[PDB]
This record gives sequence, C-alpha cells and structure tokens, in this order.
Amino acid sequence: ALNSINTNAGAMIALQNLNGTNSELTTVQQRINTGKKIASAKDNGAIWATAKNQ
Amino acid sequence: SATAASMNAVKDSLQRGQSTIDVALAAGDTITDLLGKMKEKALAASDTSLNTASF
Amino acid sequence: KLQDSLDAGVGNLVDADLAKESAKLQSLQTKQQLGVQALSIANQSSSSILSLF
Repeated sequence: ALNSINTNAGAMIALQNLNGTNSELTTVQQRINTGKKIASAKDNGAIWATAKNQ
Repeated sequence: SATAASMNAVKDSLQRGQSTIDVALAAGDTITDLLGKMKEKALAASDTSLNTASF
Repeated sequence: KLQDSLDAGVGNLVDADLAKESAKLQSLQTKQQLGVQALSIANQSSSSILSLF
C-alpha cells in the first residue's frame, strides 16, 4: 500500500538477495576448504562417480 | 460519488492480478534455471567417447 | 520465495494508508469542534421569547 505499517516487500526482497549471496559464499568457501570443484556427490554426480572409479 | 466507490472496488482486483503474476514469475525463474541445467546434462551426454556407466 | 510473496500479497489486500487517515483525523477533529459550537449556537434559540413578555 506504500504506507502499510504491517508489511513491506522491500525488506523481503532484500532478505532474499542477501540469502542468495550467503549461499554463494558457502559454495566458494567449500571450494577453498576442499581444494576442488566437485568434492561431494552433490556438486556433480556424474563427474564425481567417474573420478572415484578412475 | 457512486463511481468513486466503484473505483475503490476496482483497485483490489488490479492488485490481485499483480500478485498472481508475481507467483508465476518466481516459478518461471526456477524453471529457466532447471532448463539450463538440463541442456548442460544433455550436451555432456551427447559424447560418443563416454563409458557405458556414465551415460 | 513463495511464502514471502503470499505475505506481501495479503498485506497488499488488507493494509491501510495511514497518511490519509491523519488528514481525515485532523479534518474530523476540527469538524467536531465546529459541530459542537454550531449545536451550542442552535440550542440558544427560543431564549428570546422571554423578552417579549
């Protein structure tokens, strides 16, 4: 309503973008800790299985 | 003045339409990301030098 | 994302615009003080009949 005192979409959208950035930071920190792109089976299943077998 | 009251009735329907389109747009963004990933998978599998167990 | 959207939508439906109520409130307080003075003015009618007798 642009004057509503019960809600505001700006805060929700700002929250969503902040959480997106936090998830990206999680991924990069994982990449740094392990030293490789595909560490677990969640990153990429096909390539992970291939590397294990190889 | 009856007409001004009716305009007050119209604005809510316009707002409801906006809301439905936002829900659709969110779902659409998710769908486009999934389609990109599917293209990547299909492209990777189109390789003829691949093992039988990776396909 | 969906829960945020639903909350925002419900608020869009049933939220007020306080800026309009402030103006309306000021106007109504002035109008009520005025209506009281008007009623008090109207009450004192018929008080002049005594002077006739």
